[PDB]
Amino acid sequence: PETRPFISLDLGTANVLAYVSGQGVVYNEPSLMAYNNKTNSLIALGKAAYDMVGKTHGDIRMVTPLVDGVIADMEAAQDLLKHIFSRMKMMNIWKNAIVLLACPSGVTELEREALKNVAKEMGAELVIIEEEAKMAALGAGINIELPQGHLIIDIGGGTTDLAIISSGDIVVSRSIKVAGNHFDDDIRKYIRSEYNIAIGQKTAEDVKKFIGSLVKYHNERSMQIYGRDIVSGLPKEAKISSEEIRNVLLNAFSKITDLVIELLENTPPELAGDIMRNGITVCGGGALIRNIDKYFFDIFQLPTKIASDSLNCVIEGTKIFEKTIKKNIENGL
Amino acid sequence: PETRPFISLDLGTANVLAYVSGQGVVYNEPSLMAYNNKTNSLIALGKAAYDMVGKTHGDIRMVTPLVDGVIADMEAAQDLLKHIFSRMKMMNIWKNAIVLLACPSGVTELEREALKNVAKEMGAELVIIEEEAKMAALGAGINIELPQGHLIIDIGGGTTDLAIISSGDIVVSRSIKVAGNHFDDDIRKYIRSEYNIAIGQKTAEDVKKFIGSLVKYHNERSMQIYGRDIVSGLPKEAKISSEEIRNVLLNAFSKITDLVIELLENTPPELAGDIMRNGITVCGGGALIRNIDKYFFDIFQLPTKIASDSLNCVIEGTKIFEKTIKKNIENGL
Amino acid sequence: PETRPFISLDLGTANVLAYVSGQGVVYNEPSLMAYNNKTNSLIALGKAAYDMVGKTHGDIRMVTPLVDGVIADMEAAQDLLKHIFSRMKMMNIWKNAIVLLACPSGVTELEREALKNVAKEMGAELVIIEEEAKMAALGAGINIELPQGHLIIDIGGGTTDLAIISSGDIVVSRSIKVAGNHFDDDIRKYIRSEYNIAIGQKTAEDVKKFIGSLVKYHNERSMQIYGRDIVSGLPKEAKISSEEIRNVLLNAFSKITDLVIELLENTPPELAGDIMRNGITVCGGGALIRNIDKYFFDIFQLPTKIASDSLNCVIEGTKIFEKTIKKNIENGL
Ligand SMILES: Nc1ncnc2c1ncn2[C@@H]1O[C@H](COP(=O)(O)OP(=O)(O)NP(=O)(O)O)[C@@H](O)[C@H]1O
Ligand SMILES: Nc1ncnc2c1ncn2[C@@H]1O[C@H](COP(=O)(O)OP(=O)(O)NP(=O)(O)O)[C@@H](O)[C@H]1O
Ligand SMILES: Nc1ncnc2c1ncn2[C@@H]1O[C@H](COP(=O)(O)OP(=O)(O)NP(=O)(O)O)[C@@H](O)[C@H]1O
Ligand SMILES: [K+]
Ligand SMILES: [K+]
Ligand SMILES: [K+]
Ligand SMILES: [Mg+2]
Ligand SMILES: [Mg+2]
Ligand SMILES: [Mg+2]
Repeated sequence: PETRPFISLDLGTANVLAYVSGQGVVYNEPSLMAYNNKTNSLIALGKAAYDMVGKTHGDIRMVTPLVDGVIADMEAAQDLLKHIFSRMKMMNIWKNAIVLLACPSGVTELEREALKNVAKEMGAELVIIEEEAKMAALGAGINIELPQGHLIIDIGGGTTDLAIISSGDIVVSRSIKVAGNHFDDDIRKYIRSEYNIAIGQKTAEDVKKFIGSLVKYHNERSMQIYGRDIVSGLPKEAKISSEEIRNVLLNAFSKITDLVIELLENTPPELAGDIMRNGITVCGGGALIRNIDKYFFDIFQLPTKIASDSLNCVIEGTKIFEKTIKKNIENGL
Repeated sequence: PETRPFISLDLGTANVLAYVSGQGVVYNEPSLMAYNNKTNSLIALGKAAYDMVGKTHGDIRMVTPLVDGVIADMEAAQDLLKHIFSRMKMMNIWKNAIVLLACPSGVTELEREALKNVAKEMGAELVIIEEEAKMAALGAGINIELPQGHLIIDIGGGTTDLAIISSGDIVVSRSIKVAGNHFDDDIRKYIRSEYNIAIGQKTAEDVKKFIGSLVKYHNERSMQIYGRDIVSGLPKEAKISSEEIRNVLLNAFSKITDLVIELLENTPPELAGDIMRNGITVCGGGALIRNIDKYFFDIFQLPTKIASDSLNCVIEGTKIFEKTIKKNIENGL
Repeated sequence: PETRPFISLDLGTANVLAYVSGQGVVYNEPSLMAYNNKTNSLIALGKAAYDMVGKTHGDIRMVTPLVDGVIADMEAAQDLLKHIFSRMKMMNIWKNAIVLLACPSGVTELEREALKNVAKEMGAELVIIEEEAKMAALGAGINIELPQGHLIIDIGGGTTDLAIISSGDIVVSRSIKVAGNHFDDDIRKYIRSEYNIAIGQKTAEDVKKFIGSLVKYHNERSMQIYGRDIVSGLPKEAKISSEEIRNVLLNAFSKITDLVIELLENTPPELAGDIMRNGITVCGGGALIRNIDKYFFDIFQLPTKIASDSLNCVIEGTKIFEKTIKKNIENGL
C-alpha cells in the first residue's frame, strides 16, 4: 500500500529525463535554459532553448542548471524542477513523493545533500541518491547483483565515467571531464586551425553526430559546415570529411583510454579476469559515436558492447530500481 | 472583447502609411507637407504637396514631419496625425485607441518617448513601439519566431537599415543615412558635373525609378531630362542612359555594402551559417531598384530575395502583429 | 444666395474692359479721355477720344487715367468709373457690389490700396485685387491650379509682363515698360530718321497693326503713310514696307527677349523642365504682332502659343475667377 508518487530523474549535463511511476518517461529534453539578463525572466528551456544556442541577442543568458551532477545555478535548477511536470494534467506530484536521483561518482557529499534539499523543497518526502554507474549498468540489461565483474563506460556531455561493477557494488571508479562537450570544442578548434573558420557549438555537435566516428564505417560521408572566416569576418562554408573528424576524436579519446588504463591498473586481479570475459559496456550519448566498440576492441582486445538505447540507460535503470526502492521502504530503510 | 480601435502607422521619411483595424490601409501618401511661411497655414500634404516639390513660390515651406523616425517638426507631425483619418466618415478613432508604431533601430529612447507623447495627445490610450526591422521581416513573409537567422536590408528614403533577425529578436543591427534621398542627390550631382545642368529633386527621383538599376536589365532604356544649364542659366534638356545611372548607384551602394560587411563582421558565427542558407531579404522603396538582388548576389554570393510589395512591408507587418498585440493586452502587458 | 452685383475690370493702359455678372462684357473701349483745359469738362472718352488723338485743338487735354495699373489722374479715373455703366438701363450697379480688379505685378501696395479706395468710393462693398498674370493665364485656357509650370508673356500698351505660373501661384515675375506704346514711338522715330517725316502716334499704331510683324508672313504688304516733312514742314507721304517695320520691332523686342532671359535665369530648375514642355503663352494686344510665336520659337526653341482672343485674356479670366471669388465669400474670406 503505497500512496506516494515515485519520481526518478537523470539530471545530465546535456539531457534531462524525468520518470513518473504509472506515467512513464514524462520529460526528455536538452538541459539548456534561456534567461533574460535585463529582467531575469525564464525565456525558454529544453528544445526551445537548444535551438537558439549561438543565435541569441546579447541580453539572453544560456544556463546549464547541473554541470557534472553539481547544481551550478540554484535558481535555474529550481525553475527546471517546477517545469518538468507542468505538461502533466495533475496537481503537484512532488508532494510527499519518493524521489530517486542518480549522481556521478565525482559528486561530493555536500553537493549530493544540496541535490536532496532542492527535491525536498519541491515537496518530496523521501529523496534517494543512487550511483549513476549502477543505474546505467541496470539500464543496459546487466544483472548487477551477480558476483560477476563488468566495466561500464558512461560517456555523457560533461563527464566520462568508468566503473567496475560487481555484486551490485562499484569496486573501482574513475571520471574525467572529457566528453561530448570536449569533443565539440576540439572539433571547433580543429576547423579553426585547418580552415580559418569559426563555427558555433551547435555546428560542432552536428558534425560529430552526422559523420563522427572512431573507425572507418560503412557509410563514410562528408558534410558542409558554415561559419565565419577568421580573416575576412564574413560567412564562409567548408567541406568536412569523415577522416578529419575521426582523427580529432581519436586525439580526444587518447585521454579517455588513459583513464581506462588507470582504472584497470587499480582493479583487483580476480576482477580483471571477469573483465577479459564480460568486456566493456559503453552507454551514454558518446556510445553513439560510430564504431566506438571497434575502437575499444582494437586498443584493449576486450569484448565491447554498445548498450541499446544508450541515451536512456540511466533513466531506464531508475525504473528497474523502483522495485528495490519500494522493498527497502517496506523494510524501514 | 476589445472595444478600442487598433491603429498602426509607418511614418517613413518619404511615405506615410496608416492602418485601421476593420478598415484596412486608410492612408498611403508622400510625407511632404507644404506650409505658408508668411501665415503658417497648412497649404497641402501628401501627393498634393509632392507634386509641387521644386515648383513653389518662395513663401511656401516644404516640411518633412519625421526624418529617420525622429519628429523633426512637432507641429507638422501633429497636423499630419489630425489628417490621416480625416477622409474616414467617423468620429475620431484616436480616442482610447491602441496605437502600434514602428521605429528604426537608430531612434533614441527620448525620441521614441516623444513619438508616444504625440499619439497620446491625439487621444490614444495604449501606444506600442516595435522595431521596424521585425515589422518589415513579418511583412516580407518571414516567420521571425523560428530559431532561424535572416538578414533584412530595409532601404528607405532617409536610412538604409540592416538587421540580423532570429527567434523574433534583432541580434545585430546597423543603419546608415544613405538611401533614396542620397541616391537622388548623387544623381543630381552627377548630371551637374557631366552635363552642366541643374535638375530638381523630383527629376532626380524620376530617372532613378525609370531607368535606375544596379545590373544590366532586360529593357535598358534612356531618358530625357530637363533642367537649367549652369552656364547660360536657361532651360536645357539632356539624354540620360541606363549605364550612367547604374554607375552612380554602384558608387552610392559602395557605402551600403560596407555597412553589410560590418554587420556580418559582428554577427555570431552560428548565425553566419543561417545567412549562407537563408540569404538576404531586401525591402523598402530601394528594393525596387532594378536587379538589386543580382547586385547583392554578385558581391556577397548569398541568396538574395526581393520582398514582394516591398513598399508595404512595414505596414503589412503591423497588420500581422495585431494578433500578438491583442494577446499581450489580454495578458496584462 | 448672393444679392450683390459682381463687377470685374481690366483697366489697361490702352483698353478698358468691364464685366457685369449676368450682363457679360458691358464696356470695351480705348482708355483715352479728352478734357477741356480752359473749363475742365469731360469732352469725350473711349473711341470718340481715340479718334481725335493728334487732331485736337490746343485747349483739349488727352488723359490716360491708368498708366501701368497706377491711377495717374484721380479725377479722370473717377469720371471713367461713373461712365462705364452709363449705357446700362439700371440704377448704379456699384452699390454694395463685389468688385474684382486685376493689377500688374509692378503695382505697389499703396497704389493697389488707392485702386480699392476709388471702387469703394463708387459704392462697392468688397474689392478684390488679383494678379493680372493669373487672370490672363486663366483667360488663355490654362488650368493654373495644376502643379505644372507655364510662362506667360502679357504684351500690353504700357508694360510687357512675364510670369512663371504653377499651382495657381506666380513663382517668378518680371515686367518692363516696353510694349505697344514703345513700339509706336520707335516706329515714329524710325520714319523720322529714314524719311524725314514726322508722323503722329495714331499713324504709328496703324502701320504696326497693318503690316507689323516679327517674321516674314504670308501676305507681306506695304503701306502709305502721311505726315509732315521735317524740312519743308508741309504734308508729305511715303511708302513703308513690311521689312523696315519688322526690323524696327526686332530692335524693340531685343529688350523684351532680355527680360525673358532674366526671368528664366531666376526660375527654379524643376520649373525650367516644365517650360521646355509647356512652352510660352503670349497674350495681350502685342500677341497680335504677326508671327510673334515664330519669333519666340526661333530665339528660345520653346513651344510658343498665341492665346486665342488675346485682347480679352484678362477680362475673360476675371469671368472664370468669379466662381472662386463667390466660394471664398461663402467661406468668410
Ligand atoms: N549520435 C551521436 N554521436 C555522437 N555523440 C552523440 C550522439 N548523440 C548524442 N551525442 C552526444 O552525447 C551527449 C549526450 O549524452 P547524455 O548521456 O545525455 O549526456 P548527459 O548525461 O546529459 N551529460 P553527463 O552528466 O555528463 O552524463 C552530448 O554531448 C551529445 O552531443
Ligand atoms: N522603383 C523604384 N526604384 C528605385 N527607388 C524607388 C522606387 N520606388 C520608390 N523608390 C524610392 O524608395 C523610397 C521610398 O521607400 P519607403 O520604404 O517608402 O521609404 P520610407 O520608409 O518612407 N523612408 P525611411 O524612414 O527611411 O524607411 C524613396 O526614396 C523612393 O525614391
Ligand atoms: N494687330 C495688332 N498688332 C500689333 N499690336 C496690336 C494689335 N492690336 C492691338 N495692338 C496693340 O496692343 C495694345 C493693346 O493691348 P492691351 O492688352 O489691350 O493692352 P492694355 O492691357 O490696355 N495695356 P497694359 O496695362 O500695359 O496691359 C496696344 O498698344 C495696341 O497698339
Ligand atoms: K542524460
Ligand atoms: K514608408
Ligand atoms: K486691356
Ligand atoms: Mg549521463
Ligand atoms: Mg521605411
Ligand atoms: Mg493688359
